[PDB]
Amino acid sequence: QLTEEQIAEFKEAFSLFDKDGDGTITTKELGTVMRSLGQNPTEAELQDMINEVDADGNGTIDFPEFLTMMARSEEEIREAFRVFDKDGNGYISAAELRHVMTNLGEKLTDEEVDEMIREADIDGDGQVNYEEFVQMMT
Amino acid sequence: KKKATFRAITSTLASSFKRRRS
Ligand SMILES: [Ca+2]
Ligand SMILES: [Ca+2]
Ligand SMILES: [Ca+2]
Ligand SMILES: [Ca+2]
Repeated sequence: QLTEEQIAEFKEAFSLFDKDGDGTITTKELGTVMRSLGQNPTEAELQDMINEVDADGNGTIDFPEFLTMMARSEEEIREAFRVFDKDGNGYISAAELRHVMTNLGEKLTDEEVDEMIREADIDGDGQVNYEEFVQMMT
Repeated sequence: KKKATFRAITSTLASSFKRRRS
């Protein structure tokens, strides 16, 4: 299920999306995030993404809506894996993850990053391969 | 950190791809 440490972690994850700290994620904020991860959703796509997680229909995502979403195919996971595996070599390194997190406006110690890698890593080689990435999601 | 951040970014990416048009 769901620990207070995880709720804490999802609460800081939400802050990566909620750029202005006003407590909601707007279509504009989501667009910014998505472009920082190399994507280019239209205005209507961003509204679609918002409206799917927007439980109360108010046009923005609050933390309870975000947390709910987080409580919970081939191509989407592969597509996401390629966002992190910047050099295409099949392995997410700590430095590739560092880079992704810095693009999202998040300066992390080399230790924090290594724990993220460590938690996803299954075989212990210090990197995240595609099969390990698939498992993390599921 | 751990999987929650990693998963959060990953799940939003999934959203992108599951929601595209033409
Ligand atoms: Ca906001
Ligand atoms: Ca809402
Ligand atoms: Ca790589
Ligand atoms: Ca590994």
